[PDB]
Amino acid sequence: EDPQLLVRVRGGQLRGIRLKAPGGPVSAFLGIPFAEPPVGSRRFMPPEPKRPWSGVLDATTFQNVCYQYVDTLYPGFEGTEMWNPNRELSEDCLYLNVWTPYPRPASPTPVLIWIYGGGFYSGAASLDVYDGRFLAQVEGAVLVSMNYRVGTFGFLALPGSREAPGNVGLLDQRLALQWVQENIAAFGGDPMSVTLFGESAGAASVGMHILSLPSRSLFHRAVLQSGTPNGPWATVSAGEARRRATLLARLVGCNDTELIACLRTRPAQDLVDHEWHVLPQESIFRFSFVPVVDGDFLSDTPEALINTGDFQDLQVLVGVVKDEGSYFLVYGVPGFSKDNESLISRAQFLAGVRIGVPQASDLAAEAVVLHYTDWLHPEDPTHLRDAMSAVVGDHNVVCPVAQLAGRLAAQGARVYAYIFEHRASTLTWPLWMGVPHGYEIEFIFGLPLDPSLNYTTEERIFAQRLMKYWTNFARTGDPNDPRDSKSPQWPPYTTAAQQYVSLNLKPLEVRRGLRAQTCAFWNRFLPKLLSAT
Amino acid sequence: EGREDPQLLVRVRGGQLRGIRLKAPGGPVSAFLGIPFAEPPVGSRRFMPPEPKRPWSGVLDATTFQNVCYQYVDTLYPGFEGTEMWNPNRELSEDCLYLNVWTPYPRPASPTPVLIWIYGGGFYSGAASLDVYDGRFLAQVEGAVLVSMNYRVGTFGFLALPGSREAPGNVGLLDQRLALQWVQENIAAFGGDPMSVTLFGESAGAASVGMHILSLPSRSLFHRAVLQSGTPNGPWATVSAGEARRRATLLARLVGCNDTELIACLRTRPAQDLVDHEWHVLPQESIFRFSFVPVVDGDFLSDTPEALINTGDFQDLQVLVGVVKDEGSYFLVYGVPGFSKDNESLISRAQFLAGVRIGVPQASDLAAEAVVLHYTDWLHPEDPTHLRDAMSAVVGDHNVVCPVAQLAGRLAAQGARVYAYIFEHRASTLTWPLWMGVPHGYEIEFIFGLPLDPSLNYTTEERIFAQRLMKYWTNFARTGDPNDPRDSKSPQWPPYTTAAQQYVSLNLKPLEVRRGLRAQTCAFWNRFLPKLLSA
Ligand SMILES: *[C@@H]1O[C@H](CO)[C@@H](O)[C@H](O)[C@H]1NC(C)=O
Ligand SMILES: *[C@@H]1O[C@H](CO)[C@@H](O)[C@H](O)[C@H]1NC(C)=O
Ligand SMILES: *[C@@H]1O[C@H](CO)[C@@H](O)[C@H](O)[C@H]1NC(C)=O
Repeated sequence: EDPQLLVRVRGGQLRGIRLKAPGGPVSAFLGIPFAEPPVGSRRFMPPEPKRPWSGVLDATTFQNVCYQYVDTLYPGFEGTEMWNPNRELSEDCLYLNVWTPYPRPASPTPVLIWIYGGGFYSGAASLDVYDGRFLAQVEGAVLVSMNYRVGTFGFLALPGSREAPGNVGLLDQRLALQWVQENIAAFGGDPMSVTLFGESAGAASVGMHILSLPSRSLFHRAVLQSGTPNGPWATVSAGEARRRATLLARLVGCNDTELIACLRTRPAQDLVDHEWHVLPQESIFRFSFVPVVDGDFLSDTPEALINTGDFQDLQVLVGVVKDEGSYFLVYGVPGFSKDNESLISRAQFLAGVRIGVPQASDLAAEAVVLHYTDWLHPEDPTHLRDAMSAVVGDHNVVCPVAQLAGRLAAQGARVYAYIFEHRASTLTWPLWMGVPHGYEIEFIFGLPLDPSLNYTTEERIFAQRLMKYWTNFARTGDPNDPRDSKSPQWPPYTTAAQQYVSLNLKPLEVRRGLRAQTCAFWNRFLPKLLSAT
Repeated sequence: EGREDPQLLVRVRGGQLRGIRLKAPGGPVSAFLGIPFAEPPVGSRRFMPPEPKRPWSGVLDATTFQNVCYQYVDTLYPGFEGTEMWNPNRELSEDCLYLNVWTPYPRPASPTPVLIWIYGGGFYSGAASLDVYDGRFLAQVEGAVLVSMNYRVGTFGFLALPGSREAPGNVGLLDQRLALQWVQENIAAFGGDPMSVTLFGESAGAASVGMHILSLPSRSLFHRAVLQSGTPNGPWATVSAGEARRRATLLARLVGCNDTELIACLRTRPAQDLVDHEWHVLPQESIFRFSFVPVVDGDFLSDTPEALINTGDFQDLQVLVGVVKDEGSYFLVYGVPGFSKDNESLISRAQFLAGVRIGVPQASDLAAEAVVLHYTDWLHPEDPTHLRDAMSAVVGDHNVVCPVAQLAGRLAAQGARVYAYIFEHRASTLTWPLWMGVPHGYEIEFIFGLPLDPSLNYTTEERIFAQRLMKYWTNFARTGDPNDPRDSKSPQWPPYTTAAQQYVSLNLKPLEVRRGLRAQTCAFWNRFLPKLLSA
């Protein structure tokens, strides 16, 4: 028995496994339960703390993936499959993972907590691109990731009800955060230095923890990659949630109590079968069961909360990739496919816009088309295709991020912002998709450091830079290297100068204004136009 | 006659004329100035269509400019050349329907292409006798025959009670039309070719040229057209019948006045009383808006200019159109607070929003917001230099650049041959401040060739530049193409098309071809704004 691999937590004893990273061993404790399985009558309910166990719990392997829809658009294609569950599906899924240096840190070490994305309907902490061994080995970090309930299981809500209050998937995350506070010291983690980071719906989750008081004592700094709590997809009102839940119940053949009781009799796959059928419009970048503005977890809309919050003791790193919108086009916009160059017509552009901005009035959709049309080349299919991608990325990610960065900075937060512009040499999606949503993650987690993965040498060097910025940020709230002169420094994002940096193979370059003109259209004009209808 | 110069005696349909020999830098020219082309539109003829001048006896002296049509006189900056050069330079009178002819001396032996100038001035001012419209240089250097006419402006030319017999509207345009008919009948007496007539005008004169293109009875009176910084479409050049009726009747009230009775009472009023109140009838505080302009009467204009350029067939037409680099700037000192010729006019964000309401006076609150959001620099939203230049651009784009873009595109799509330009050289002799850039109206002195006059103090390069522009304009008049055939070396001026949207820059450097005339911004003005203000 390796003493490094044996740990006592409040619930009892755990046995981890020694893993191999390129530069040395790491200790991994995988599949640690942090909650009572949310099964049977506990479906849709807030999580409860895991009961203590006897003997030594085996934590040498990843646990089950929370029950979820599985992407089958391109069967066996690497680009889709790498996001799909890589362990058995189960509602019994509330487990977390810890990687630490081997031997375990002599002094309390900064902790990073990862929260996966996947539209709040999918994802798992066990995916290869979330492998924490590189950050632990190279940077001596303690890295944590948890599973949380997705889809109906995590976010179906009859607001006001006792038994389906909503946001229970965010409560799972929070319970894992509490677990880190109470237990991470046993692994050598420093509970007084905890940084949340996440991507897409994971980033929106992080933002929701920033905006919800009981979460605030559980972390100190946050990183939001390609996602925000504000914006068009990350939340629904109480009314729309109630509507969606009642429709789903109707669809599976199901007095909130009676309705929820009947939903609890249904096999998991029956719920998943109908989950996509409750969206009000044909759309992309829209998800059926997401966090709900409940007046509890979220005391108000994220927009209202970022406008009035006090964020003076907060540091945040936020950013986007160069082509946020591109991969969403192939899941519902006619004319777009991964298997050709997706050269679309003007008609397909206008139709694409109604799907990418499903909430738009005729006039709003016209404003969008006119803004994104290149009037020198109004019919050029290459411009129209790239414009369609920009519409989706700007509306769903870039402009919401620019808005959040500006509000946080105006309200006293220390903010750093980036645009990630390197396309992985190993990417299997076609060239026209550019640097797609999600494809910065492998570099931040340090996967290029594994020779067997076939990244280039420049990519290994680049990944090492990114691991440094992220862990520097975790340690200090500043991604700049504490020692090491030779610039250029990454300056804070401010409302005055709006500075951000490009992350690519070349040295940091500083830019000003994150799509400032176009985001002014989305953030300032669109709302008025929509209200005026 | 007996000892008079034999080259200066000419007969026209109405009688004999005696002209005068003028000195141009390169040699003499013939001028016949103050030729009546209509009965004086005075007394009971005020507000009425012009009647053709009745023959006179003896030799009419045509050696000096005639009266300027009664009009408001600009007094914002007293004694300042920048405003004075546009002011009347002959006596104001309702008896003002006269035209002017310059020709080579001695007169051309074979029929020469004719250029006809129609001045601007917002349809409320202007005169064919201003120094900047002097035809002697074009006549002398290019051998052109040049005509310019006075037409009624303000209430006298444009006050309308649509449907009445006594004040049908558009009579200033009918004054112009009558001058064009006069050219058809008489210009051959001067060596001019009635089968080659090119209209050109600036601002309201350009809008006028546009209206002759759109009005069938004018179409037989000219062959080609040049529109400088103005268009018949757009927000200022026409009013609906309803709005014209409303303005005429408010004006009648203001001066103490059944259409027949109202109009008869207006006819008893002193010309100057009409002028003193004309500005009081605009529906909002504004700039680049004028009280009495062409009206959509269903007669001269059978429909709005926008509809007529949308559905017209313009296959037999060649058109040259363009704009100066800073159309909007000088309009800002006549009514946007924060703006002045005498300082840098750095304004605040608040003054920008207020200026937008004045510059787009028809805008709803949301439309105004769209304009502000579009023109704001979101990296420097409060920067006074950017706000100042953005205010200028709002005014220039809304009133001139985008209406021109819309016109060029429609004309081309519908068969016309179109050439487009942007004029970018600021006269070295300009008295307006630098921040105004290359302001509205300041290409004119170059087209007419004033820099050839040594006493005007233009630079040598400006002299050469002026000669190039005279050439482009006269080549265009002669053949419908600004390019010189006997010179394939010089860069070519390609036609404007919907596909490529080419236009050229006019400056001291050789022609440079550019693409898209403020294409993104003009899509906002021409496609989106209309939909936004309906909603
Ligand atoms: C690319 O593939 C899609 C899906 O089959 C097809 O509809 C489209 O026509 C192809 N390319 C284009 C944009 O024509
Ligand atoms: C320029 O002059 C005008 C009128 O005198 C004035 O309103 C404006 O404030 C001045 N601008 C500045 C900044 O001096
Ligand atoms: C031209 O230059 C001369 C020499 O200084 C000057 O006396 C004259 O006033 C100038 N003319 C004009 C129109 O400015």
